[PDB]
Amino acid sequence: AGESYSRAYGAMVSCHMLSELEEVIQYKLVPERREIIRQIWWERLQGCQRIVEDWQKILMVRSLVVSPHEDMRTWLKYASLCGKSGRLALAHKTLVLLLGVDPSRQLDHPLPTVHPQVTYAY
Amino acid sequence: QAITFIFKSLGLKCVQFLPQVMPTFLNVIRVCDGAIREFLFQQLGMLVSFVKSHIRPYMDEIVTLMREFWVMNTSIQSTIILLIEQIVVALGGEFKLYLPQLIPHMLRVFMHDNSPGRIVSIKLLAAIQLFGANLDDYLHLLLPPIVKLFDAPEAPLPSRKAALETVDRLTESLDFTDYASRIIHPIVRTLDQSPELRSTAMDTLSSLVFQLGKKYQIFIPMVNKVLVRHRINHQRYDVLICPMKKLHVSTINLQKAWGAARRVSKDDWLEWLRRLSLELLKDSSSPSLRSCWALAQAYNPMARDLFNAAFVSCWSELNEDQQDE
Amino acid sequence: TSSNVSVLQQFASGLKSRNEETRAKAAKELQHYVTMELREMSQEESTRFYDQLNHHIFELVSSSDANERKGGILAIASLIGVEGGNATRIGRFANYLRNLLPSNDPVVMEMASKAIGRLAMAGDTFTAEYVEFEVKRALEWLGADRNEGRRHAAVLVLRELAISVPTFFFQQVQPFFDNIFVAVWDPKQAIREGAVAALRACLILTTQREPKEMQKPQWYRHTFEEAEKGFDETLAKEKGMNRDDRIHGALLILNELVRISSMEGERLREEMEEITQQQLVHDKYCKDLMSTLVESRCCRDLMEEKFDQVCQWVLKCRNSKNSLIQMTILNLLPRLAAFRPSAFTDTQYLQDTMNHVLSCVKKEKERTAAFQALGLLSVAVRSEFKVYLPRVLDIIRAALPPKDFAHKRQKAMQVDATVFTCISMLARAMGPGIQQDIKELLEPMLAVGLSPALTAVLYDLSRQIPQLKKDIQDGLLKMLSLVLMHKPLRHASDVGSITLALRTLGSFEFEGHSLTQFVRHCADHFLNSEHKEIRMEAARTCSRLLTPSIHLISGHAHVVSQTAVQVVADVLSKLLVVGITDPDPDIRYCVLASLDERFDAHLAQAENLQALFVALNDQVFEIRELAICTVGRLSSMNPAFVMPFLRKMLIQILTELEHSGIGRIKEQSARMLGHLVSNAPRLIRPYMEPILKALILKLKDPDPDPNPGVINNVLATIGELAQVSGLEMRKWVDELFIIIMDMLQDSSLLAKRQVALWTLGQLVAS
Amino acid sequence: SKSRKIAILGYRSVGKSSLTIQFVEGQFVDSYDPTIENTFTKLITVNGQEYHLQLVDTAGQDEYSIFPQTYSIDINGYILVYSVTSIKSFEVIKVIHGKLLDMVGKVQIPIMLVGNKKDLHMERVISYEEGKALAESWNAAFLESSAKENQTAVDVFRRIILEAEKMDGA
Ligand SMILES: Nc1nc2c(ncn2[C@@H]2O[C@H](COP(=O)(O)OP(=O)(O)OP(O)(O)=S)[C@@H](O)[C@H]2O)c(=O)[nH]1
Ligand SMILES: [Mg+2]
Repeated sequence: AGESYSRAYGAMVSCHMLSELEEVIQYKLVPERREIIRQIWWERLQGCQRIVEDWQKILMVRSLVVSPHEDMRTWLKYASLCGKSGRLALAHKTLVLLLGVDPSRQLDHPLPTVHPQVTYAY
Repeated sequence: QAITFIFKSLGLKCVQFLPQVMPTFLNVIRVCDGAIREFLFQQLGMLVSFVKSHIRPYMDEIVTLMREFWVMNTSIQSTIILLIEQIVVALGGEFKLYLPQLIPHMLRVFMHDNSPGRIVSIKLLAAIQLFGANLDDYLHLLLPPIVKLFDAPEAPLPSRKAALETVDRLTESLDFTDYASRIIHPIVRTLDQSPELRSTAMDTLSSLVFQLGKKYQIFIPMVNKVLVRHRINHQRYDVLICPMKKLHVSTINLQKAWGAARRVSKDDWLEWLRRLSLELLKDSSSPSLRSCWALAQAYNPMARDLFNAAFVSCWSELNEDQQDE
Repeated sequence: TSSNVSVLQQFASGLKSRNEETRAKAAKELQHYVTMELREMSQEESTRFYDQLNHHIFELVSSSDANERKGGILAIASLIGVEGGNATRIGRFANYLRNLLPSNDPVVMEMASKAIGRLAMAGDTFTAEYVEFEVKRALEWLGADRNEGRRHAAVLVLRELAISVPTFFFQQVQPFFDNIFVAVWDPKQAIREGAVAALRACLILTTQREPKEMQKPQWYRHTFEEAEKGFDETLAKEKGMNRDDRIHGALLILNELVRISSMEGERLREEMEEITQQQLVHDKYCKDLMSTLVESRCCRDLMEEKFDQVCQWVLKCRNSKNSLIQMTILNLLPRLAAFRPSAFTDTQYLQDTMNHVLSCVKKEKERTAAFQALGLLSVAVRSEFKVYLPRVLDIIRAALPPKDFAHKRQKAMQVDATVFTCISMLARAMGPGIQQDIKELLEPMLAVGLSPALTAVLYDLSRQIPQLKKDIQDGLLKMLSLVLMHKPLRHASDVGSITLALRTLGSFEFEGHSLTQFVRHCADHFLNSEHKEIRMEAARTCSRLLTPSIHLISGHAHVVSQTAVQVVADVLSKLLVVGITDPDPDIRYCVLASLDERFDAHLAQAENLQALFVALNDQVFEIRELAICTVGRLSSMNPAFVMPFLRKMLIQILTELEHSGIGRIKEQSARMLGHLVSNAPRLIRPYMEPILKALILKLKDPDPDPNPGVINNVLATIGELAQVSGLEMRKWVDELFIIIMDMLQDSSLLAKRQVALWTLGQLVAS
Repeated sequence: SKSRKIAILGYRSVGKSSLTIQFVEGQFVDSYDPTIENTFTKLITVNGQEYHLQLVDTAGQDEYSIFPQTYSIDINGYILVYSVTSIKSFEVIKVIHGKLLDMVGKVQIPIMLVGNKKDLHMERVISYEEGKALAESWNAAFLESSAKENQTAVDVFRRIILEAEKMDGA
């Protein structure tokens, strides 16, 4: 950070990860703040740079307590981010994980509909 | 203390740093602690003397601060009086414009000293020599105080002697042929009152007569009678018939500061960087940087700020072999 | 500023009293006064006030009286590193301390050396240069011809500077290694031991700096050659000094090299040394009634390649008649054994060392060191000690009182802790093998009497061999019954004995229910004893002992007993009575701090809630803090009698914070409100808005009070209020950001960066 | 060998720097460069003992100039220099001694007073007697030296070393 914020972003992502880790402590301890902590996580992620290498770490830290299905839309953005970042295979993996079924093995079968947003994203 | 040592070293070039230093500097004099304002006023005087006549755009603020801090305290009084002395030396004619803003302060100083600290008046009087032609339109305000000081019995003898010397020095720079000639009468009583002080009195009388010229010769007889009674003579009575350069970079301590031989731990290396950044300033060839060494020692971020410039100053002096080391 | 002067006047007069206790009390009084009562005023006037303070200091240091100088030195030591590293302090302190060192009395000697160490540790800008002076001076005092007092000065100053601040001292490491060995050979024992201690500290420094060195050092090797020179007979022909002194110096040097090379054998030494110092501290208390571990790789290699040499040298010096060399050998031999025991077994060094040390236990002055060596050697070698097991065990038995306690009753004799620690490490070595032996040895150790070493070794034996664990309790419990109730355990006396009895009763775990018998008794006599220490200890133990009883109510609900419940309840009532009614504040603080959440079920009752409410308005502030914390915790348990009371209280702190103009009361009110907020979220949540308004207007006050405690504690309270109310504050958070940033950017405002940033983070998170 | 620092204090325009160059180089040149802070070194011998002297010429001070703390930590020897051709220098050296002692309480510390510019006999306005009287008022040691009389400068520095040794011995 003595040179430019652009270089310091690498360490600022680590700061973000550690503060979110403290928020994981709070999430485990206090059931009443789980929705609020989830919204804080969403907003802070929206504030971060849209890079898969950092979104992966942040969502992996979040995965300690919150599964993808509990924060569906967040992971959908990750999928979208991986869709347009030369990592389409990871986007497909994320979308099949979120759907729970793989239409890539059921090409004839029509797509799922229980979760229509993720169907649209996939 | 650092800024002064820069302004002293550069000389007139220091004027280029006026617009940066003064607007903060004066402001600090307005908000600094009382114990430090005396030193800041003294350094303001030194800086004004170095700057000479280029202090005009800040002189209104300077005199404002002077007025609203010229309390009747001996220490600040003396420091401020020194500041007026140095301002008079710096400006001279221009300072006329700023003279009327200080006369009431001078008068209150004259009539409100009640201690051996009365010596402060002498220092104020020690400024009045340096005024000269810029006292023309305000001589008659500053005259009656000195008139009192001639024949004041309560005032100490050295104060009266100083007053005589002051009017003596004023004699050769002001036109006393006007009403001011009346000061002949005061000193006469001094001649007939104080015996130990008659010498300066007669020196002053001689100088005044020399300034007056023909206009005094008519009124000789009373002074002649005084002299005959006192039998003290002077020659004039008979005449009534008719930058800082560079500094040596100590090389030994310079490569010694780069002593990374036995520095291992992180604390060791941070201490090495600190000591090196300080020693570069201490051994810096430029007086401007070396003036910052004392402040850098007690404030490391200053040392960090000038590490590059300090190294440049130290490096440009070394020869090929020292540079190679 | 009449008070600011007169306070120092009475401080100076008290410090001039010839009584050591009076001077020391004045020392901590002045420390308190300057520490947490003269921080309301800023740094520049602090420097100005230091002029008067140092005038008063030197008024003590000026006189040639030893006691007046000692009092001045106490004042200086208490005043070094207590406030910020201001300017005027360090020059005056350094110049004052430089005169003391040549002094003769070792008391002022060590005091001044430690003072120099702490002054260098003060962490100001002038420390660096200052260190380079003192070390140089110290080194210059080692090059003197003899210059005894100054040699001891250099030794002690180097030692305390080395441990105090290493970074500045390491730059003088090479001159130190060039010069210290001059003082190591000094013919006086004190200089010798101190010089080896300074060498110890410097060697530790070199050891931290070793692994990251580009290349291996030479200091260890040079030290070994110096020791060899010490042992060389030809080089020992220097006149005017004793050969035995060179022997002692060389042995001490080798001991230190081995220690820095043998941390694994030094850890047990350090633990046993802590136990021995615990025994000494207990003895000192009775009389007054009436670290980091490191191993040097290069030193380890050097001794690996020069182990036989040192062993032969030590075993040759074994036969010395001088006591000091005998003790140094007794300290070194077990260290050597712990270094490379395999060489002890193979090279057959066991015989000579073991015969010598078993001969030393007979010797009077070496007996303590003899048992030291026995205990350390037992764990050093865990196989070849079997041949020697009876030969040591009978010595421990002889040292302890014989079996016939009643017939041959000891008149007055204290068993030194080294015997007990030797027993402990002997159990460590061959624990299961000697289970019966330690079983037989158990009885006379209990017969010795209560000592800290005894309790420690009983705990160790219990942990090492659990099989007979129940015996150690069943005996010691009975011993406790013989000193607390002065009766056998059925299923006046020294203050220190009872104190330690309470310590072990509360600390050492027991399973038998008979502890309950103690509890009531501890709540009947000791809590009511006129000795403040006995009362404090009884309160502590009665607090610790009820956790198993409360566990039945908490964890094992199927086995809740009315007997245990009533015992806990009335003991708790007695504890609260003690913690409320006793005018002494320390007992109150300890009692209230001793009530954890475990007791909330019995503290929810109105009877105890009344006592807690009384504590909640105590004269002393810390007791008030514990009281409000406890009541806030209990609010969830019994809202009826607490929530109204805490609401009235909240009104009181709001009134005091909004009206009181004095800074200290404002700070105390802010702390009280913060504790209430953190401890009773349910109460504050509906009243968050007025509290936040009051705190904001206290932050935005046009008049900044001189002290920083008010603003710091207001910020902390705002932060934890945000922590309580998550989103309710969302619409008062932007103004808080504006205020917090405004105070962060400029440091002129008294608000501290730490708490401001903490409040900002808590606001963001909440 | 014993390493000794010395700090040279006094009013501006008095020949502190001139004395330092005279002692360390034997020369004397009139440039009048206001010395912000200078350090010189020599390895001399006094009473057959080798002292490595490190001389720290401080910038001139006035009665209002604060006393830097740097010259109160590790100095172990002071040379208070005043010009015999300036009463202002005498008054300011009195003030500087006061401020130095204040910076070390009033602890005994090796200090010696030097009447500089002795060769300027015509311009002298301080005589020997009052300079001495001040010195034993401070319990210090008096000397007079000039930048053209190298023997006197060597005497000054030898004398401060001797005074430091004596104070150390006590
Ligand atoms: N005639 C004569 N001149 C001297 C003598 N000592 C010093 N001076 C002159 O006085 C001038 C100032 O002396 P200097 O040594 O530079 O003062 P300083 O105190 O070091 O300089 P500053 O940084 O403190 S302002 C020099 O130009 C020097 O030549 C002396 O004994 N005789
Ligand atoms: Mg100079």
